[PDB]
Amino acid sequence: MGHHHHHHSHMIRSRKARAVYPCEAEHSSELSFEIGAIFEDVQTSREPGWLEGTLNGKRGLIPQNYVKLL
Repeated sequence: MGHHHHHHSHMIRSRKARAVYPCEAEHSSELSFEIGAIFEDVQTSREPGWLEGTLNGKRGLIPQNYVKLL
């Protein structure tokens, strides 16, 4: 194991995002989080300007503006 799957030539699926703004969400589907929170497999949602990615073992609505793809 001496190779990283996360290359610059490949960013479709398997994405990471670091929350740069906190999302204190009110609905179950929406992920609540603070600054620093990393998300696994961040992809585009069907909701406009929202993303779906895994946080603490749960996927849901993440504000795209509140996160920055690593």
